[PDB]
Amino acid sequence: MQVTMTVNGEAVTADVEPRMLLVHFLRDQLGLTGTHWGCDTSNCGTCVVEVDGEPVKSCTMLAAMASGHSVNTVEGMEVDGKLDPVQEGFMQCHGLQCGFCTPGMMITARALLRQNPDPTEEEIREAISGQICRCTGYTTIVRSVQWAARHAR
Amino acid sequence: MQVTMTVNGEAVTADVEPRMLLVHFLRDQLGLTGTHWGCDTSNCGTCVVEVDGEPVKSCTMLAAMASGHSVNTVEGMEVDGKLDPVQEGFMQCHGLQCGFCTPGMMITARALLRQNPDPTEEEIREAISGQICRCTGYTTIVRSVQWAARHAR
Amino acid sequence: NDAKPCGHGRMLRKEDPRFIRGRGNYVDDVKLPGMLHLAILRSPYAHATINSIDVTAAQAHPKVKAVVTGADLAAKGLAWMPTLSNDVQAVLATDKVRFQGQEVAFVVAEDRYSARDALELIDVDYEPLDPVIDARHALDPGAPVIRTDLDGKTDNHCFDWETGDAAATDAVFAKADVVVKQEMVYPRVHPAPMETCGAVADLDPVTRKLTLWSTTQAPHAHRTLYALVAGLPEHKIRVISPDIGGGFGNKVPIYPGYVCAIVGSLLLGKPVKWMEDRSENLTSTGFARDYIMVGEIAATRDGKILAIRSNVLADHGAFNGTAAPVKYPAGFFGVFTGSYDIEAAYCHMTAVYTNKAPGGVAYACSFRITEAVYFVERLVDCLAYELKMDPAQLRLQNLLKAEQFPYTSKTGWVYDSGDYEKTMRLAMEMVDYEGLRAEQAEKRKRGELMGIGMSFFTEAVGAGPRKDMDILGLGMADGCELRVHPTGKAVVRLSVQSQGQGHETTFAQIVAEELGIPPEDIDVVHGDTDQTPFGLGTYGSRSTPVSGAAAALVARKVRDKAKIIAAGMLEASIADLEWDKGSFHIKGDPSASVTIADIAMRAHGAGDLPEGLEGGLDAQICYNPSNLTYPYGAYFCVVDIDPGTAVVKVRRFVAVDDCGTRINPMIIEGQIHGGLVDGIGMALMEMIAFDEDGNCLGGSLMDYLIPTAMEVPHFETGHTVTPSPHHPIGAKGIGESATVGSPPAVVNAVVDALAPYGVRHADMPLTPSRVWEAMQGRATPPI
Amino acid sequence: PRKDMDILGLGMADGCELRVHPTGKAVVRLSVQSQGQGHETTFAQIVAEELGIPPEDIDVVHGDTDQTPFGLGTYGSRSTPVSGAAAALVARKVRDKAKIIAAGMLEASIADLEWDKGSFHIKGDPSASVTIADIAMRAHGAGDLPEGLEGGLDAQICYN
Amino acid sequence: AVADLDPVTRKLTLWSTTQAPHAHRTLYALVAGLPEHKIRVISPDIGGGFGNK
Amino acid sequence: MQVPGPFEYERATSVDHAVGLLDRLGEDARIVAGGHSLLPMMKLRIANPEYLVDINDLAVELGYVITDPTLVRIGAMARHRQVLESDPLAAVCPIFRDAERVIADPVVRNRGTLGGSLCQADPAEDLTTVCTILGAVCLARGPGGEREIGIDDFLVGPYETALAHNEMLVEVRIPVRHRTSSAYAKVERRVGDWAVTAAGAQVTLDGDSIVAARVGLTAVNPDPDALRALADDLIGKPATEETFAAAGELAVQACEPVTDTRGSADYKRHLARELTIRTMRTAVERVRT
Ligand SMILES: Cc1cc2nc3c(=O)[nH]c(=O)nc-3n(C[C@H](O)[C@H](O)[C@H](O)COP(=O)(O)OP(=O)(O)OC[C@H]3O[C@@H](n4cnc5c(N)ncnc54)[C@H](O)[C@@H]3O)c2cc1C
Ligand SMILES: Nc1ccn([C@@H]2O[C@H](COP(=O)(O)OP(=O)(O)OC[C@H]3Oc4nc5nc(N)nc(O)c5nc4C(S)=C3S)[C@@H](O)[C@H]2O)c(=O)n1
Ligand SMILES: Nc1ccn([C@@H]2O[C@H](COP(=O)(O)OP(=O)(O)OC[C@H]3Oc4nc5nc(N)nc(O)c5nc4C(S)=C3S)[C@@H](O)[C@H]2O)c(=O)n1
Ligand code: FES
Ligand code: FES
Ligand code: FES
Ligand code: FES
Repeated sequence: MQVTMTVNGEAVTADVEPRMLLVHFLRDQLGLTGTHWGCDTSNCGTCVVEVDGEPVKSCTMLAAMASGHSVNTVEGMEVDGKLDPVQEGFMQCHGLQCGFCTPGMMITARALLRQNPDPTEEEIREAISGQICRCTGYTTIVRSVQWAARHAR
Repeated sequence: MQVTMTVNGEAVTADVEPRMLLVHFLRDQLGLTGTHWGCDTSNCGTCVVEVDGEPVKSCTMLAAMASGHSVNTVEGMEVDGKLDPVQEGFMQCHGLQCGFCTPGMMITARALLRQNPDPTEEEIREAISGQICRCTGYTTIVRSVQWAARHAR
Repeated sequence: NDAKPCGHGRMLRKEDPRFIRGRGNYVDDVKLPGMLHLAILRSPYAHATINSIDVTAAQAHPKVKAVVTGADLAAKGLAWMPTLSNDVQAVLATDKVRFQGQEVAFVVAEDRYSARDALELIDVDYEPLDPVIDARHALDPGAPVIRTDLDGKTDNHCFDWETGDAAATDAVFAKADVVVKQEMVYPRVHPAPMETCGAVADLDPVTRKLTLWSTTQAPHAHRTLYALVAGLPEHKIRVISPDIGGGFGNKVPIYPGYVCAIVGSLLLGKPVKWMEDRSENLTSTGFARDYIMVGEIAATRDGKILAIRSNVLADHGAFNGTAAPVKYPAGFFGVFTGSYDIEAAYCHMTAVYTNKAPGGVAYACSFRITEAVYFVERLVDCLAYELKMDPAQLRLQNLLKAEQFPYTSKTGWVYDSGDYEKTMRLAMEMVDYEGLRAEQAEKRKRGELMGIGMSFFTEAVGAGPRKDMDILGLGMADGCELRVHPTGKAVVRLSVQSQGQGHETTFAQIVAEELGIPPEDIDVVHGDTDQTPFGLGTYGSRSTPVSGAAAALVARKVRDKAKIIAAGMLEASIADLEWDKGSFHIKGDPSASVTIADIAMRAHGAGDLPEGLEGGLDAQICYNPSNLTYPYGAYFCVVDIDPGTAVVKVRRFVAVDDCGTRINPMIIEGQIHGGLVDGIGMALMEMIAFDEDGNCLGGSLMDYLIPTAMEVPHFETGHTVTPSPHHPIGAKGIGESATVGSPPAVVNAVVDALAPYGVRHADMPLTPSRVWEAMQGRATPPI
Repeated sequence: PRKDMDILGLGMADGCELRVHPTGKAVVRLSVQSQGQGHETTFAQIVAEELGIPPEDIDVVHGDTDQTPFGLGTYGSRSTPVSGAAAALVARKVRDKAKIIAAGMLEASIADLEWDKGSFHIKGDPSASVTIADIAMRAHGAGDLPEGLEGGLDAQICYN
Repeated sequence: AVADLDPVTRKLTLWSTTQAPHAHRTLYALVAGLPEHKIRVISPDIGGGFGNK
Repeated sequence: MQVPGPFEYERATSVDHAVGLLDRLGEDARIVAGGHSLLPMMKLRIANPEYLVDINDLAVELGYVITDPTLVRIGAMARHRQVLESDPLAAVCPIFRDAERVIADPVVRNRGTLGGSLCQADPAEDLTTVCTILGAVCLARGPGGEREIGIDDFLVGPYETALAHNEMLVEVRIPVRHRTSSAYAKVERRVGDWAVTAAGAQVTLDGDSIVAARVGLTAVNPDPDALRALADDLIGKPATEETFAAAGELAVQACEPVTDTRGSADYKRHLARELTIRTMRTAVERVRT
């Protein structure tokens, strides 16, 4: 089937099987390997992407369903050579180690900071509570998000 | 423009500009990088491919012209994991050093051996006289072709 | 050739399986995601001020991603780049174009075709200037000053060089019975590898790591030079020299196109591929030769060569791009005294700038040794002509004797070893010199023109001791790493870069010889600077003298360490261990033996190793040559000249080469044969000619004629083995030997054939027209 | 210790290679494989500490067995005890060689050289100093090196 | 693991989520009989190992 | 590599389709046969046709080499290889085999065509000389219809023929006469190189005298008037060495060679003479065998 959607601000059209999960369409078809997958049960959150401005598990969305929608990934987060404050905060605060969950984590953190300019640690933890990080212990992720929030201010 | 041709026995169809030289369509479009190019004036012969069974300078043929024709390259020479006798002779007789001319040279040598099972050294020289080898001195190429001829016999 | 020796000897090349299948990976094969294509707008003028460059139309091309001019580079400080000779050279022409085909601008576009179209779109306003094309008049008063870029430059003088003793040579000439003076030209020719130069520059925009796939013979040199020139951090530069489709010295320099690909990638954050077309290659990359040499040879009436004097006018192009060691601006031309015992020698060389592409050291010249050898062998044939003595007899009486070695030449070169008479006599027997002379005399009776030409040459290859030889400050010592894997397979990482010379086989053989690991079990790694030790690369036939020596020595280091480990394993004293090609065994008990594979596993294995020993079976070396190697050759060419058309046909070529210990005779044969074809090409047809307006007349393979299989005979080769004493395995370089020695052999053969016309000298190229003009008594140099 | 600890017969000693490029940038090749533990930073820091080359000037290479020395990889928190020790020691080997080269360059006895975080200077005159980058260039450069010394500023170690 | 055994060169390039790429290369040589000098284990960025790899 | 500028491509399904394409497309349309003259020019951007009418599909209809007792007909789409390999042609017009053997290289010969060489009308190239020597009649066809152009008329200037923009060369018709043969000799710096100088000769022998003769010169800028004067002077002469020498002298006078990379003008004149003599002798020996 033909699907058309805006991926990181660029219109894209592709022939996909209806069953193609969005994460696979992004990674494989569009080569946007910043988006990851780590589970079969929509649990890990490593595939979180922005669909119409909202963090979505791309593993739990068909590319066909994303058709007509704007899909934003970690690749689109650095704009005009400038890191989004979430990315810079993650680097500055050691909010990543292996970096696998980072794309999703930063997509979620950017969405949160958009809707909440000054989140609390509890709000940050809740906002990322659907995304597993095995490496960081989440405290540095909270610090990264606070850093991005405070620099955006 | 659309062009359809058989490349190494596989039907291929592609959208090419009319001006696309066959060598570029093979190397760049079809990723058949075995075929080389080394000149602008149809002189070096490193682009020689087999169009309809005859050595042709693919640099002096438009892909659009090859449409409807069978194009064979060095990639197609090894059949069912079995080296063509030209390839084996080139390895056995040191008929190549840098290998750049070798695709064209072996295409020409295979065509010659097809039309002439037992070529003399002069016939080999003449048959490859349109193809420049900077490395070998051509004596090992003649030996390679003799080796392929004698093993094919 | 299908033998499988564990070490030196004939064996199938390990590169062939992939090449014969079209699976080589040459630079133009490199397809990277998002790769853009770079095309360079070249100057149409040999010498013209650039008034202005309009790139608006090219920029407006919908497929063009960037248009860059010399002004844009100068803003980035990359409009100029050092040459290998410590000169500077325009990356893109900024003030003026100093040669036709010189880089003026470049366009990065979506594909190669669109890039070339865009080049057509660029408008450059030139103010043409008088070109300096005739190197003879470059220094004339009022000649246009090419190098106005240089502060205070008022002439086209590049440099003055001299070697030997002027006064000693003058005194010998004053006392000489016979003094023969001959001007001879070594016309500008080109390495012309079948693969043109190219570079895929992928400067990863995030990691900032430059991965530069390049047709470079010296990827490490190039990496270091890029770090120095572009300011890029060297640890973030990975020069990948993939399979190279022939270098022949053409791919030693850093060309402006490589820099332009790097800049394109920097600017666009995308991989940028620049693959030069043949015309760009012929007209802008390194030429070779282009010497005008007045030789004078002083001898006794009996043929004892006493002195040799050389006065060289070297045409170096717009910039001195000669790829030569810093202390040797004229390269190794000092070996112009050749293989002969002479009393004195003096050479003075004037290098001048002309409105032509830079270069000069390329095309298997062994650093101008092609020029020196042609000079001396042509001059010796002139001397024989004058003495009316058989050139073979002349040479044989003047040749250095074996007991004279190590021989310090009159120009300061210390020849390592050689038995010249043995090799020369071998060549004469193989070619049947006297039988050829009888046949030639009979033919002259019949009016047919048969020429027998010969050359005896001493090469000087393997640059070289760092104390003397450095490229832009980089000592010419080669690193080599050897690593025996736990399972006993090995990897040798080289700093040399094959362009077809079979390194992946021969270095496997060197290591196999030292270590007893079969060559098939030795992966030879080269060309990728991220996984190879630093070294100066492959040119000047230095791979075997320098990197080969290093490989042998590192294999021996691994063998010594393996001996320590094996003595531990055999529970024996290190003194009681005998090495047996791959294995250590206790003396008197071969059964108490352990293979290098067992030792490799043990070196990585459990249990303490011998005290003070680190685990693993790795070793490395940086081999600094004590001296060059001096392979030598006795080449005999037989030519027929059609007396009506003056068409020269090379009927025979016997090349007898002595490169010391032979690693791989089949590869050695290939190297010679290729060199013989080069010599025939230079002697007979090859030339990059320029018209009075400065237009390069050899900008294509239509105009630069490279020998086909039909121009060259079935080559015959012999050999003698006179090992280099200072080399760990006694091997000398061979790669350039044939190219060095064959041109004078072919020219001597043509001149000898022209003997009935009273021709003592005719200059290459010996085209039908030029040979016929020589027949008419009107022999003139092409320049 | 390989005498005690081996994985399927592979002694658990780690190789590490250090190579200072002519321009003074370095590459350390590790036998450890990060899965997020920051080796590309920390091993740069270990070498930087020993050699005075800034970590940003040290490329840490790992995970690709075609360009890294043999070692047992990363598990058992061994990367720093084993590969870290190896990296420190190989950096020190490079520093000792560099001291030889620097003593040559300063035309001084090796004893009169003092190491100063990235540079050797004659004791007394800090001004008679040469950096590791200068020494790296010299190690690849023209002119004879000190007698018995091979060029290059590379070292390797198998730390047990 | 992306196993790319180049059919021609016979070189195995094994992109793997391995914490011990050299140990793995040696073990592959021993287990599959592949020549170890023709095995390149590439452990790329690993998304967390924790011993699992 | 140097690559062509953009153009539009058309594949002619017949001679009439090709002629119609040239008529509709106009002056800026060019036929592409083997492309071994056009394509290099376009790659160098010397030639920039808006349209190429590929007539390679006419290689069967127009790729014939037909030898009748009084007429050799060679299709425009005849590959140089076909002309070189035609043993009957070699029996009747050996000049063709002579030139073909020394034209370009075997790979180029596989593609380049007699029609392509002729319409290229390159004075430095050999087939125009061969077809001039043999008194060929080109058969052109355009929207107006089919017509016959004498080879001298067809070759109106350097790179220019009598063919209109909407006309295509279909076949070249070469009269065959008894006791007639021909030869071609070329001097090139290298195999595949264009002639340093080439000469061709077709002679008719009545007993031992010359009944008809034509000498063509390649790459030397022959004067057709002087060449015709030489040919007329050869009439009725014995087929001896003195006649060949006189013809060589006339050929020396019949050309205006230019000193260039291929050789000195004096060498070109010497070659005009020597190759004229060689070709005349070869043609005579071929008549007498
Ligand atoms: C490396 C090389 C070496 C060569 N050496 C020689 C040599 O030594 N001697 C020599 O004589 N030639 C030589 N050639 C030229 C070769 O003979 C010609 O290029 C070739 O014959 C042209 O034929 P073609 O069919 O390829 O022509 P094309 O390139 O297809 O056509 C050439 C011109 O003729 C026109 N044309 C073609 N067919 C027709 C037709 N049927 N009717 C009307 N117009 C037509 C085209 O439109 C174009 O203007 C060489 C070429 C190369 C590439
Ligand atoms: N005693 C010896 C010497 C050499 N060899 C083998 O011969 C080959 C050539 O060795 P060497 O003489 O060291 O020359 P390089 O390898 O340094 O090659 C450079 C040399 O190589 C020449 N020949 C070439 N051949 C090919 N195919 N391509 C080039 O670019 C070439 N460039 C030219 C030029 S120019 C030069 S400098 C190596 O495999 C070597 O092991 C050997 O078996 N025994
Ligand atoms: N004194 C020290 C010790 C260590 N470090 C730094 O801490 C890191 C961890 O070092 P080390 O303790 O040597 O452990 P390894 O690097 O060998 O990591 C292995 C260890 O790492 C652990 N942490 C992990 N963290 C991440 N992100 N991913 C895994 O897979 C991890 N796997 C687990 C498991 S399981 C184990 S075995 C390294 O950057 C090191 O330089 C330091 O700065 N100072
Ligand atoms: S892949 Fe685990 S939540 Fe989507
Ligand atoms: S950084 Fe490794 S899973 Fe979060
Ligand atoms: S690329 Fe040179 S003949 Fe085709
Ligand atoms: S093998 Fe190098 S050009 Fe032929």
